[PDB]
Amino acid sequence: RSRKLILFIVFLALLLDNMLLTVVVPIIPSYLYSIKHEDLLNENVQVGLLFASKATVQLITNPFIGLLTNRIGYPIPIFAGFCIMFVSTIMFAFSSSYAFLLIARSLQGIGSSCSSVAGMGMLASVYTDDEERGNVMGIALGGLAMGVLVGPPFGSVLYEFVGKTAPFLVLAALVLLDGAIQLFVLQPSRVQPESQKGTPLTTLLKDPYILIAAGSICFANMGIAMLEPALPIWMMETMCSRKWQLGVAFLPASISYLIGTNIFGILAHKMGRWLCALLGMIIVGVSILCIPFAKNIYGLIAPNFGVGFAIGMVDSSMMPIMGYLVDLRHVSVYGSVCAIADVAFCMGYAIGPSAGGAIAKAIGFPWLMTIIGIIDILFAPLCFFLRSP
Ligand SMILES: COC(=O)[C@H]1[C@H]2C[C@@H]3c4[nH]c5cc(OC)ccc5c4CCN3C[C@H]2C[C@@H](OC(=O)c2cc(OC)c(OC)c(OC)c2)[C@@H]1OC
Repeated sequence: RSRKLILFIVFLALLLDNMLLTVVVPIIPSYLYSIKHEDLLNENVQVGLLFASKATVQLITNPFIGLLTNRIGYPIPIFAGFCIMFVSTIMFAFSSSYAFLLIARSLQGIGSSCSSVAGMGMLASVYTDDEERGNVMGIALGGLAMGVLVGPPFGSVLYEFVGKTAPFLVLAALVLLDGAIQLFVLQPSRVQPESQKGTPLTTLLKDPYILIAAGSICFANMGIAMLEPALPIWMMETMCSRKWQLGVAFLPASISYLIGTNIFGILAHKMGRWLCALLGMIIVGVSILCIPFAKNIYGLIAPNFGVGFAIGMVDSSMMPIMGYLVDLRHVSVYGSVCAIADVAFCMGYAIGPSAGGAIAKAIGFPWLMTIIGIIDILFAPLCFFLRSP
């Protein structure tokens, strides 16, 4: 009856959430191109809306699930989001209709948000010690980040080796194992009238100082959000990739993310968070500019590594400064940093792929990548105001 067990269930829950969020990336455009082979960019823009559907649904849903966890209890909605995730797995596996894909992703968003809120809530509640709670949240988020490293090569290899249905089924089997673990971990379900601070996050979002860092993360991951759906079609077109290099194309970004965060989480505190974020944004800009420069799959290993490393740079700079500013000049509560980070990520993935597809409909991929480079460069100086809050 170890608490580390519940840590394991929540860890694998959000890890599986990201893994399923990510393995869907290099396969759906293949579906759409294959179906349409037997309105050329309408499929691309509807892919962009498909990717943005989860972000929009989660953004709308998060207050509702927060209130629901406040009112009815902690154990019920995690299992509800579990069942939702299982339905999403089955719809990705067996269903092949585009509208079915939109419904599956939109449904998936609710369960993903519900897990990402309520599991963190239990992880904080059971872990009474504040420092212990903080470091366990850190390791849970580290697994959350490592899930998107696991995802893409797994999905691409199982897409090419077996077919269109095998890897979603493997993810579904992982879902069932997770649910068995969750059910066996906790036999009873309690109402859990946990007490929480009444100060909301709308005041935190209203502050420009937090908003600058939130926007920094927003565009920093809007780069990768816009990078997600365009690359597969960009490799089917004028690139003649052999239908499997998608996973090995996205892998360097993830591995660079993990190595950069792991090697700068101890250094950004020493050297300075504001200039660290400044350099991170500059590196995002230059790598994003250089992604069009590559003309072969071998070439893309460098700029993807750069953008992943720089996104890790920005995250390592900006994750602790949220809590620092919140403790300095706002309500001293835990979990609001996670809430503001989540709303920033949802914002970015809401307008990332949608605007990416909208631009790609009439403007080519090179100008898209360059222009988001200009937004990155232009946003870089605004981080200087964060040096002395
Ligand atoms: C898409 O999936 C995501 O959206 C997550 C990742 C996004 C993003 C990403 N996508 C990729 C897709 C690729 O091929 C398609 C290749 C590389 C990447 C990378 C590298 C960079 N990155 C990692 C991922 C980062 C995740 O978020 C957090 O790890 C996080 C961390 C925190 O502290 C560290 C938080 O605060 C305590 C927090 O609040 C909830 C969230 C993020 O949200 C869940």
